[PDB]
Amino acid sequence: IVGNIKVLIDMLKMHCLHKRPMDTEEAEELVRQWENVKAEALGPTHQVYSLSEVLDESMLVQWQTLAQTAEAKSCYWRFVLLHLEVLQAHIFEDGIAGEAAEIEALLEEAAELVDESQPKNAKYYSTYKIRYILKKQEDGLWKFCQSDIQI
Amino acid sequence: GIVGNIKVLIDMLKMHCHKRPMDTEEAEELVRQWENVKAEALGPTHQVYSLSEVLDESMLVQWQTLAQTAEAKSCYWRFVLLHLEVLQAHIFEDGIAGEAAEIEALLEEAAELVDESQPKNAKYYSTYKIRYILKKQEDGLWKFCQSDIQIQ
Ligand SMILES: [Mg+2]
Ligand SMILES: [Mg+2]
Repeated sequence: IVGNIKVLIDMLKMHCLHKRPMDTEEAEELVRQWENVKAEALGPTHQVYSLSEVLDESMLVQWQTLAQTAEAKSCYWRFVLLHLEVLQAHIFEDGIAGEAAEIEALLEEAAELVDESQPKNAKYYSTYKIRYILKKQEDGLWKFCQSDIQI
Repeated sequence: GIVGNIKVLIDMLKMHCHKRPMDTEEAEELVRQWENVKAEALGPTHQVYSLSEVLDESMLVQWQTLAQTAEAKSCYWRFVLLHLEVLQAHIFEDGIAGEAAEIEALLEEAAELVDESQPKNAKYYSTYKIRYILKKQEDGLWKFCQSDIQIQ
């Protein structure tokens, strides 16, 4: 149900109310960090633990599952982030207590699914607009908890 | 002098860290195998020895050197091969005893140089026509020896 992960599961099957603006540079650093963690969790060293550094809630559970099954089937992706543009970022307090944030980003990425039985790799490419929900943790760090693809 | 794409990879590493036709599908397999070994030798697992399995002569020496350098700097690349077309391939006799082949291919790839130090990764994207010269070894299979990027 989180954004984009259905495409990668399919690929794995057929192959192998106070609003405040958020700093655009910071919002971009969070996404970039996430993208690079996704690449490594899904990559040949299968760094699954790192997912829990940048993710929480449904994001974590779902991306953790797909990473583990891939490590189980001895497949991995090579991921390249072609383009990243942060469209909007806003912090807010829902029911006060802890803060939440939202980030709309424009992403362009490519990937190869590598299965050793098969010398021809499956290929993935996409450009998309995505909306992220984040929650500031007790440590004061942001983690992505939900994601939604847009039109 | 330099083989294939080597120069560009070194710079982004520096800044941001008589004659018979060959069956085209044989040629397609051989380029895909090499492009796979390159991504694994230059990737996070740093499989340098594996270069010796598909490469020889100047290819092997130059690509091995690049892969050992990236590892020495604790940087790695993620490569994605986006499009591959063999335009032409053929075998020819080389020397008193030896066999060689030429493969001409259109390639499109993308790559990301990963450095733990900075959040942004340098991003490489290219489309090119390349020419490979391979040499059949004492065993059965071919190995890439030289490669020239002719267009873009
Ligand atoms: Mg995502
Ligand atoms: Mg090449």
